[PDB]
Amino acid sequence: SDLVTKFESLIYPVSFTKEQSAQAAQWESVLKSGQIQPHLDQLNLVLRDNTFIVSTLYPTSTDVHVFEVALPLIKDLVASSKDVKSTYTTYRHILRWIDYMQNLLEVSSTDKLEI
Repeated sequence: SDLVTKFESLIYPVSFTKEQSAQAAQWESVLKSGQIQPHLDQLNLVLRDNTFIVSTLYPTSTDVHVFEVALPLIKDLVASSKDVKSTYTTYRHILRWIDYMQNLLEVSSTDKLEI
């Protein structure tokens, strides 16, 4: 009970690399500084070639944390978009991952995005 909360407060899969670790820290830093928007293009390029943000076989808390910020942001960019198709084309790989993550996390009708 005490043990468990302590356990789950411990350290990331054991095959996690130094690079995966640094990239998780880096995204957490962009989240903390509120710079996800100027990092969207990069997020999109990462997801082009990687199923999940830090190249895992399952989503990590890094996926979840970035998603919380990126979902309403992308929803907003579509809303404000001068041409929606151009917007969809510009963030294809984020949209793919948004579709995955919002289903995984059983997201609300009304906060969910189209697709």
